[PDB]
Amino acid sequence: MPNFFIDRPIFAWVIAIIIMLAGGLAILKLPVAQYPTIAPPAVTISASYPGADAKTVQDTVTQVIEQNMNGIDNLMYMSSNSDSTGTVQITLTFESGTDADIAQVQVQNKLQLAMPLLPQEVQQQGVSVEKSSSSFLMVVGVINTDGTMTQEDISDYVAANMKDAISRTSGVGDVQLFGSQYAMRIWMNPNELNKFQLTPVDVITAIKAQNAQVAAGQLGGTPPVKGQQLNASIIAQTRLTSTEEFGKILLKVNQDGSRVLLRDVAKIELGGENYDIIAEFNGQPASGLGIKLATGANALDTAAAIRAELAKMEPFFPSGLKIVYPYDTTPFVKISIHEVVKTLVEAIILVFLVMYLFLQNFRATLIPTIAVPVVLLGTFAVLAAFGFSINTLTMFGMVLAIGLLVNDAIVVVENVERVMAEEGLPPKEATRKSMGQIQGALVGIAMVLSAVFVPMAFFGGSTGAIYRQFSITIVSAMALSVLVALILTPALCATMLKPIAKGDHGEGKKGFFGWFNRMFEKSTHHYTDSVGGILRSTGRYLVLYLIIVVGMAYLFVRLPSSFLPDEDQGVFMTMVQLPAGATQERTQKVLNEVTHYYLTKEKNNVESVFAVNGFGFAGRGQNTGIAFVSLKDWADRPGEENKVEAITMRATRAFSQIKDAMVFAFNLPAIVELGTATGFDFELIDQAGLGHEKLTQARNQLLAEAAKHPDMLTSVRPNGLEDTPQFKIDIDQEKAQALGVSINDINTTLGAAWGGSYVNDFIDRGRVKKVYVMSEAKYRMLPDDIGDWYVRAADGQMVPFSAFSSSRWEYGSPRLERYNGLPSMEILGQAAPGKSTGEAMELMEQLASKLPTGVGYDWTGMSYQERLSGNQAPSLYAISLIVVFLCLAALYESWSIPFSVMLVVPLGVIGALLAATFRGLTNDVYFQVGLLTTIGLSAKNAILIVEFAKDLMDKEGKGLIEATLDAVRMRLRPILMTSLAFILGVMPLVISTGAGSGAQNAVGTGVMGGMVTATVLAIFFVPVFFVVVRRRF
Amino acid sequence: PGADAKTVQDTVTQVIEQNMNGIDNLMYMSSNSDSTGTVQITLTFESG
Amino acid sequence: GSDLGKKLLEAARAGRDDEVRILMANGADVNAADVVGWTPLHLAAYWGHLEIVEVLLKNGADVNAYDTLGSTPLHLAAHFGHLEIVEVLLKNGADVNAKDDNGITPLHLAANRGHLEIVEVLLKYGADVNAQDKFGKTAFDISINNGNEDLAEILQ
Ligand SMILES: CCCCCCCCCCCCO[C@@H]1O[C@H](CO)[C@@H](O[C@H]2O[C@H](CO)[C@@H](O)[C@H](O)[C@H]2O)[C@H](O)[C@H]1O
Ligand SMILES: CCCCCCCCCCCCO[C@@H]1O[C@H](CO)[C@@H](O[C@H]2O[C@H](CO)[C@@H](O)[C@H](O)[C@H]2O)[C@H](O)[C@H]1O
Ligand SMILES: CN(C)c1ccc(O)c2c1C[C@H]1C[C@H]3[C@H](N(C)C)C(O)=C(C(N)=O)C(=O)[C@@]3(O)C(O)=C1C2=O
Repeated sequence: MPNFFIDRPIFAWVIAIIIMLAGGLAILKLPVAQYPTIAPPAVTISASYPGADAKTVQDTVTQVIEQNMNGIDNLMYMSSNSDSTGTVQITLTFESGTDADIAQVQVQNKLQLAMPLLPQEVQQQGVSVEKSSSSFLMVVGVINTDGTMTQEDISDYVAANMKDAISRTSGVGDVQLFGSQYAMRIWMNPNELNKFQLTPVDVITAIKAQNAQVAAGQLGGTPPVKGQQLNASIIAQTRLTSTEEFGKILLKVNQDGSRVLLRDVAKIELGGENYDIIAEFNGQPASGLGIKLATGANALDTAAAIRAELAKMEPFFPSGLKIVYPYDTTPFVKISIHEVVKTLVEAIILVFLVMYLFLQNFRATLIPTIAVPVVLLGTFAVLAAFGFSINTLTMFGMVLAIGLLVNDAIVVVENVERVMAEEGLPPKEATRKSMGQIQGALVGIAMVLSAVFVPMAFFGGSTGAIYRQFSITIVSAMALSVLVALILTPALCATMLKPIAKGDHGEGKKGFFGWFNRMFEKSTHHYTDSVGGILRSTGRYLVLYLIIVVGMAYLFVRLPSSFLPDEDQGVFMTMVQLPAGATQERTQKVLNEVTHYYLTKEKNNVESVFAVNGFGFAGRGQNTGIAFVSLKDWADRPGEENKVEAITMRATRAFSQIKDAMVFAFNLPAIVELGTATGFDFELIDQAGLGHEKLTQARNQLLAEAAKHPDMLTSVRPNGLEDTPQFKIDIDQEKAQALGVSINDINTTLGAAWGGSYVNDFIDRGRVKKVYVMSEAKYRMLPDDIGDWYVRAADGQMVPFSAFSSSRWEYGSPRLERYNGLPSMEILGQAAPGKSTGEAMELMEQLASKLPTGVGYDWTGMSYQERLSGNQAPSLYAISLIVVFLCLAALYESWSIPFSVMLVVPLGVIGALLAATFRGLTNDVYFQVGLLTTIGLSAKNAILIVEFAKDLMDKEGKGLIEATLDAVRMRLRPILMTSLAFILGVMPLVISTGAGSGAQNAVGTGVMGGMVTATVLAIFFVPVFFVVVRRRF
Repeated sequence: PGADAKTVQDTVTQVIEQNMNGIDNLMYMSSNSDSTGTVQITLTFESG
Repeated sequence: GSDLGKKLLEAARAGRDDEVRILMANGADVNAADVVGWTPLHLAAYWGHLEIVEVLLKNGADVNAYDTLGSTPLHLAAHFGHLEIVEVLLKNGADVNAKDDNGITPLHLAANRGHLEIVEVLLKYGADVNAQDKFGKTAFDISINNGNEDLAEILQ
């Protein structure tokens, strides 16, 4: 086949061209994104029940829906919380590989059939089913800078004039409004109401009557009187459209003929649907769009499309309105794609430098220049065939794979060059002979590298999804690389290389090169002399090898384990938390203070603070808040001092002394889609009829016991909220019945006034919008206001609420959690330093087993993934080991010689561990990907050494040492060139600071550490390995 | 039932259409809203 | 609101005895109250932490502190059936006949939840058996309305 194409260079070009075109086509059609899908598919059900406490939500919405989630396929687990903002979310998480569309439609269809079981007002609001395991492409902030628009004003503008056009923009899959469109707001006055013997019941009734769509019919409708001349639709009552009209609604005609209008008992205005969140952007009222990339779309094209659309909306903006971009994942895709290009460019240069430095002719220089791009292009084509995207992980695999293609290219051309110089054969004859020497091993190397990388694709869930990206990129690249090695590069060598006189090792040239050659020739003799003396004393080297192996064991064990290294993604968060009962205004003062800090003490690093009051991640409410901090580019934040970890740590310090609030900065997870992925995620479950209080006691019990083991567990804590004072009001049925007051009136009066009530819809400039009644703020603040509300009795008398009720303080939950249909409490924590999370989990299980009767537990999220992922690893590592050995045994026709290659693994792994430890890094996925490539490269060097050594004994009858020395002599130059090229080429990852540098640093310092020890040690040790193994058998 | 075309377009057609973004392989979408209060929204997808 | 006052409200609520002990030595306000007017004694009584009730009382806690709706710790202890706490409060001068803003008494609350021993303790300390809430109800009315025969027998 090499022989076939050496005689058919044009045919080989045709194959290369087809490969390039396939690659080129693939690049055009390939989806581009920051990440592949990594999280398991999750569907979320969201419901809202205006004015409802958490227990109400749970017991009339959440439990009913949960009880109907049956007959749905591939569900792993279900979880929910219900809280006192009137909100429930139920998340169902499905097995990896589940079709997210089927999962969603199955969930929504079960829900659809539970709707009739829900309260009316919850059916009115609607219940949404969505894929929630998707993440934001970007967030577009919309702010007003001239003090003319409230956040309500802005949200309505965005919904009316931006959201839909963005939704239609090419490549966007989903848009979310950070706020609501206007609602018609009727703010009732209990004094004015009582004054006319009216109640919210009357207000609601009048509104439902006087703001409505009424069907009529047709003039001359079918069936008609024959001879009828016109057919025309009758239009009767249609919905109100203005505050003026709502104000003019008729409530009562007094005896003196005077009229009570809605504007006489209420303030009417356009406003928000909800008032829980206050959003500011550098202190100014804000709204925005959360935008998600559509499947198979191009993130870069979508981003540009979005900005193009926004620009053409700009001319129509009211004054003060400004677009702003506090979150954009698109830089990361750009940086990634550029790195692939920059790496390819740098490698071509390095390969040129190293080929020329050693071989000293431009022609040999050209061959890798041609071969590497060809292999890389075709690699895109296989990614496409397999349905992968161009993304951060795949591209990162491309950069690594480029290092491998360089290696193949150099090895093939170098051997032709050596064979020419040593034998004086013409380019074509020498290419044939050279390919005959390596072709088998090249295929063996391809097999062995696959065996190393492919099994990692078979880790399940999240971990597999991440490794998959690397192993498929890398294994494709080197399958194509070998293919190009057997087809194109031999053809190129046989046709492009100039002849070398037998014996010509360039020692005769003058100048720098003549010097270098004589020097490298001398070095090769000193080297073989060394190996000769080494092989005269293999005993001590076995000892030194056990020392290396032992040291590897020690270094590996003590290296801290993490999944993904933090990144400086240009943005971070600041949690704000005020005590139970703390009000929205108080939270705002803290947010302001927080915003004032970043714009002041971080004026050189910070672009904006997006303060969100009323929102937290583990509980909403008036006393929680988040500040999203957006930074300037990594370029304007020089050095470690101005990177996120440094900024946050300084911020958390400065916020430590904030009086009555928990305020601290913290970084995003490395992959936002994937979530925290640190420590464990633990669910405590009410398995009997225990109830909330008894489950809290059991939780506290377990948390106290966790704290007694600081040596194994750290930061074991609830993910939820603590009970808070709530105001219990008891309606006295007897007194109501005796006064002639119906319960429905009482309860509707209380809830409409204090909780607010969604009456119906109206049409505002052609958009359908909600109508809400609720008391004006100052009549629903305190317990004494309760007695200012009056209900009309059957006999017409007005009865103060105080007449038929009583009240007391009690505690209750503002957020009840459930796990797989049972009451639950989520607990987070991590392993203490020096301990594994698995060990920390085992203790948690042990403390859990001592809890009161009927309290159970379960692992979820990361811990769920951790467990089932951890049970594969051994089987996958063994399969890899076995297959590598089988390939090698086939390659060498021997059950024992494979051992001499396999022994090289610690030689590179020790360097990786040493570099990682020194630089303070950890064992994470990028490090492990680095360990695999380190192993592969050292494996490759060892394989060709043993191949040559063995072939010399078999073919040329040479002795064990003779053959070994000769093999090691022949492989010195290619090993050095090949290692120099790679060390230089992977350098930028090691010193990189900025975008993705955490990942880059991880693979870089590992692969470079590993390459230094692997090439320095292997050139001395594998000659030893081969000799001792041969001797033993 | 009973709605004129502009009413049903404002309260129904636009409401549904504005949620029809980001569906895979959507080539185009056309709808009508009529005087009998009925609306029809047709979504046409890439040929395969 | 005190630094240690707040810490004490939490410790008492959580029943962290050793912490309360330290807090007492350090002078944490025993008369600290949250937004709804609850003291540590209120909290300890509600959640039934007996030792903390005793420690607070040794340290000058107002035994008859009322919250913003006029409820006392004896109300809470009686209502949630903490018998030994009820006894302790009474021994330390709790008003057995304290009325909250609703005219509700500890006897009302204990009868409403069917707490016979606590009702007996309260009657023993002179609970007014004829006391009426804002709706003219006595503990006895509650008993027969609840269909509690034992309780009714007790109140004659
Ligand atoms: C160059 C060619 C490259 C070829 C590389 C081919 C690698 C393909 C390997 C995939 C094999 C399946 O991968 C693995 O199979 C085993 C055996 O059923 C599974 O089952 C495993 O799970 C349990 C967990 O308690 C283990 O205790 C048990 O020893 C093992 O059977 C693993 O959970 C699965 O992840
Ligand atoms: C590209 C990487 C470049 C790395 C350059 C750094 C130098 C690394 C040297 C590696 C070690 C080789 O060193 C080699 O050791 C053996 C000892 O076992 C010596 O061997 C000598 O001593 C031993 C006993 O001590 C005798 O059995 C042997 O007959 C004798 O000649 C060799 O003379 C020496 O050359
Ligand atoms: C959480 N988040 C990104 C933000 C950021 C800034 C914001 O200004 C806002 C949000 C959440 C959104 C959710 C929306 C929601 N919806 C899209 C209409 C919603 O259902 C509610 C609700 N409480 O019911 C809101 O609070 C809400 O109206 C709101 O006011 C928001 C809002 O103002």
